[PDB]
Amino acid sequence: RMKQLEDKVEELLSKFYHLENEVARLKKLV
Amino acid sequence: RMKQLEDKVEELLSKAYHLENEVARLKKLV
Amino acid sequence: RMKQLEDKVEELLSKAYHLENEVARLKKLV
Ligand code: NA
Ligand code: NA
Ligand code: NA
Ligand code: NA
Repeated sequence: RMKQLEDKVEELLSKFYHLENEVARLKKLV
Repeated sequence: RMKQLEDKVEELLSKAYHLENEVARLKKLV
Repeated sequence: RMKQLEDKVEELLSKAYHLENEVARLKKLV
């Protein structure tokens, strides 16, 4: 259970880093 | 405690997809 | 361990809410 949850958390941290970058790009352009 | 963490991770992941789509929709309007 | 996972989930929840705010704002500016 623990290793699967951690791999999911890592996946979340990645998706959120990338979303933050997209948003920061949008904020510059909008 | 453990159950609840796995459920929050599940609802987080089932939210990053909506946010991803919302951001992709915004990328087209700027 | 569960402690670290809870700490990361609280960080991910905060970033989620912040990105949701960022997206609401961007929607008003396009
Ligand atoms: Na991305
Ligand atoms: Na859910
Ligand atoms: Na995008
Ligand atoms: Na802002």
